[PDB]
Amino acid sequence: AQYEDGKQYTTLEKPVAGAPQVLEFFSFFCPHCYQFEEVLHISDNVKKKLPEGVKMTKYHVNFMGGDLGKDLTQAWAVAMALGVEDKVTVPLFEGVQKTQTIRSASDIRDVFINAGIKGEEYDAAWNSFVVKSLVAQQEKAAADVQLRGVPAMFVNGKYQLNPQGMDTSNMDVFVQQYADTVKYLSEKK
Repeated sequence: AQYEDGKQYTTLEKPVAGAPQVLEFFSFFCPHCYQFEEVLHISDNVKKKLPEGVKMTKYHVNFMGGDLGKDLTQAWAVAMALGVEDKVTVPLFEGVQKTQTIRSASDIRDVFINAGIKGEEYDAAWNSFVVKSLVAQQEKAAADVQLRGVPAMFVNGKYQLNPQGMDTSNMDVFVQQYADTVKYLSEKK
Protein backbone atom coordinates (compact mmCIF):
# COMPACT_ATOMS: atom_id res chain seq x y z
CA ALA A 1 0.00 0.00 0.00
CA GLN A 2 1.13 3.59 -0.63
CA TYR A 3 0.02 4.61 2.89
CA GLU A 4 0.90 1.90 5.40
CA ASP A 5 -0.25 1.49 8.99
CA GLY A 6 2.93 1.58 11.03
CA LYS A 7 4.84 3.69 8.50
CA GLN A 8 3.35 7.09 7.55
CA TYR A 9 0.64 6.76 10.22
CA THR A 10 -0.34 4.60 13.19
CA THR A 11 -3.79 3.40 14.22
CA LEU A 12 -4.41 4.09 17.90
CA GLU A 13 -4.89 0.84 19.81
CA LYS A 14 -7.36 2.73 22.06
CA PRO A 15 -9.35 5.03 19.74
CA VAL A 16 -10.96 8.21 21.05
CA ALA A 17 -14.66 8.74 20.39
CA GLY A 18 -15.96 12.27 19.91
CA ALA A 19 -12.44 13.54 19.23
CA PRO A 20 -11.81 16.49 16.88
CA GLN A 21 -11.49 15.61 13.21
CA VAL A 22 -7.99 17.06 12.91
CA LEU A 23 -6.20 17.57 16.24
CA GLU A 24 -2.69 18.98 16.56
CA PHE A 25 -0.65 19.34 19.73
CA PHE A 26 2.31 21.66 20.19
CA SER A 27 4.38 23.53 22.74
CA PHE A 28 5.92 26.95 22.31
CA PHE A 29 9.06 25.36 23.84
CA CYS A 30 9.16 22.64 21.19
CA PRO A 31 11.86 23.29 18.53
CA HIS A 32 10.31 21.08 15.85
CA CYS A 33 7.02 22.87 16.56
CA TYR A 34 8.69 26.20 15.76
CA GLN A 35 9.75 24.75 12.40
CA PHE A 36 6.30 23.25 11.81
CA GLU A 37 4.51 26.52 12.37
CA GLU A 38 6.94 29.29 11.38
CA VAL A 39 8.93 27.71 8.49
CA LEU A 40 6.78 24.86 7.14
CA HIS A 41 3.31 26.25 8.00
CA ILE A 42 1.98 22.71 8.45
CA SER A 43 -1.40 23.70 9.90
CA ASP A 44 -2.18 26.13 7.08
CA ASN A 45 -1.23 23.63 4.38
CA VAL A 46 -3.27 20.83 5.94
CA LYS A 47 -6.23 23.23 6.00
CA LYS A 48 -5.93 24.04 2.30
CA LYS A 49 -6.06 20.33 1.42
CA LEU A 50 -9.11 19.49 3.54
CA PRO A 51 -12.71 20.33 2.60
CA GLU A 52 -13.98 23.81 3.42
CA GLY A 53 -15.25 23.76 6.99
CA VAL A 54 -13.61 20.69 8.53
CA LYS A 55 -12.78 21.42 12.15
CA MET A 56 -9.07 21.71 12.78
CA THR A 57 -8.11 22.01 16.43
CA LYS A 58 -4.71 22.92 17.86
CA TYR A 59 -3.90 22.56 21.55
CA HIS A 60 -0.92 23.45 23.74
CA VAL A 61 0.70 20.96 26.14
CA ASN A 62 2.03 21.11 29.69
CA PHE A 63 4.89 18.60 29.61
CA MET A 64 7.54 21.05 28.30
CA GLY A 65 8.86 24.14 30.02
CA GLY A 66 7.64 23.55 33.57
CA ASP A 67 5.76 26.42 35.16
CA LEU A 68 5.95 28.76 32.16
CA GLY A 69 4.87 25.89 29.90
CA LYS A 70 1.64 25.54 31.86
CA ASP A 71 1.21 29.34 31.80
CA LEU A 72 1.44 29.07 28.02
CA THR A 73 -1.32 26.45 27.97
CA GLN A 74 -3.56 28.92 29.81
CA ALA A 75 -2.46 31.74 27.48
CA TRP A 76 -3.30 29.58 24.48
CA ALA A 77 -6.76 29.04 26.01
CA VAL A 78 -7.07 32.85 26.14
CA ALA A 79 -5.99 33.02 22.49
CA MET A 80 -8.63 30.45 21.53
CA ALA A 81 -11.35 32.16 23.58
CA LEU A 82 -10.60 35.57 22.02
CA GLY A 83 -9.94 34.16 18.53
CA VAL A 84 -6.52 35.80 18.32
CA GLU A 85 -4.35 32.74 17.55
CA ASP A 86 -3.21 34.31 14.26
CA LYS A 87 -1.96 37.42 16.11
CA VAL A 88 0.00 35.80 18.96
CA THR A 89 1.43 32.53 17.58
CA VAL A 90 4.50 34.13 15.97
CA PRO A 91 5.42 36.44 18.89
CA LEU A 92 4.90 33.65 21.44
CA PHE A 93 7.13 31.28 19.43
CA GLU A 94 9.78 33.97 18.91
CA GLY A 95 9.52 35.15 22.52
CA VAL A 96 10.25 31.64 23.78
CA GLN A 97 12.77 30.40 21.18
CA LYS A 98 14.24 33.33 19.19
CA THR A 99 14.67 36.17 21.68
CA GLN A 100 14.00 34.06 24.82
CA THR A 101 12.44 37.18 26.37
CA ILE A 102 9.32 35.33 27.58
CA ARG A 103 10.32 34.42 31.12
CA SER A 104 7.17 35.09 33.18
CA ALA A 105 3.40 35.18 32.86
CA SER A 106 3.71 38.97 32.68
CA ASP A 107 5.97 38.61 29.62
CA ILE A 108 3.30 36.43 28.00
CA ARG A 109 0.71 39.12 28.75
CA ASP A 110 2.98 41.74 27.13
CA VAL A 111 2.87 39.77 23.86
CA PHE A 112 -0.93 39.93 23.85
CA ILE A 113 -0.87 43.66 24.73
CA ASN A 114 1.65 44.35 21.95
CA ALA A 115 -0.58 42.43 19.50
CA GLY A 116 -3.53 44.69 20.28
CA ILE A 117 -5.48 42.80 22.96
CA LYS A 118 -6.39 45.36 25.61
CA GLY A 119 -5.03 44.61 29.08
CA GLU A 120 -8.52 44.65 30.57
CA GLU A 121 -9.75 42.11 28.00
CA TYR A 122 -6.74 39.79 28.38
CA ASP A 123 -6.97 39.85 32.18
CA ALA A 124 -10.72 39.16 32.20
CA ALA A 125 -10.25 36.21 29.84
CA TRP A 126 -7.22 34.92 31.77
CA ASN A 127 -9.31 34.68 34.95
CA SER A 128 -12.52 33.46 33.27
CA PHE A 129 -14.13 30.06 33.73
CA VAL A 130 -14.64 29.83 29.97
CA VAL A 131 -10.82 29.81 29.81
CA LYS A 132 -10.59 27.30 32.69
CA SER A 133 -12.83 25.01 30.62
CA LEU A 134 -10.58 25.36 27.57
CA VAL A 135 -7.55 24.53 29.74
CA ALA A 136 -9.36 21.36 30.86
CA GLN A 137 -10.24 20.46 27.26
CA GLN A 138 -6.57 20.77 26.28
CA GLU A 139 -5.46 18.53 29.16
CA LYS A 140 -8.18 15.96 28.48
CA ALA A 141 -7.41 15.69 24.77
CA ALA A 142 -3.74 15.05 25.57
CA ALA A 143 -4.65 12.40 28.13
CA ASP A 144 -7.09 10.74 25.73
CA VAL A 145 -4.23 9.91 23.31
CA GLN A 146 -1.62 9.35 26.09
CA LEU A 147 0.43 12.16 24.57
CA ARG A 148 4.20 12.00 25.21
CA GLY A 149 5.71 14.09 22.40
CA VAL A 150 5.13 17.13 20.22
CA PRO A 151 4.54 18.04 17.47
CA ALA A 152 1.71 15.51 17.07
CA MET A 153 -1.28 15.27 14.72
CA PHE A 154 -4.26 12.95 15.10
CA VAL A 155 -7.06 12.39 12.60
CA ASN A 156 -10.64 11.46 13.64
CA GLY A 157 -9.41 10.23 17.01
CA LYS A 158 -8.15 7.10 15.25
CA TYR A 159 -4.82 7.76 13.50
CA GLN A 160 -1.54 9.44 14.41
CA LEU A 161 0.66 11.02 11.74
CA ASN A 162 4.22 9.68 11.49
CA PRO A 163 6.39 12.20 9.61
CA GLN A 164 9.70 10.71 10.82
CA GLY A 165 10.57 8.61 7.78
CA MET A 166 9.46 11.12 5.16
CA ASP A 167 11.92 12.77 2.78
CA THR A 168 12.63 16.26 4.14
CA SER A 169 15.29 17.35 1.62
CA ASN A 170 12.65 19.59 0.01
CA MET A 171 10.50 21.42 2.54
CA ASP A 172 7.60 22.03 0.14
CA VAL A 173 7.48 18.41 -1.01
CA PHE A 174 7.45 17.24 2.62
CA VAL A 175 4.68 19.65 3.58
CA GLN A 176 2.61 18.44 0.62
CA GLN A 177 3.15 14.79 1.56
CA TYR A 178 2.14 15.60 5.15
CA ALA A 179 -1.05 17.37 4.03
CA ASP A 180 -1.95 14.71 1.44
CA THR A 181 -1.52 12.08 4.18
CA VAL A 182 -3.87 13.92 6.56
CA LYS A 183 -6.36 14.16 3.69
CA TYR A 184 -6.07 10.41 3.04
CA LEU A 185 -6.57 9.66 6.75
CA SER A 186 -9.58 11.98 7.00
CA GLU A 187 -11.20 10.03 4.14
CA LYS A 188 -10.76 6.59 5.73
CA LYS A 189 -14.13 4.96 6.44
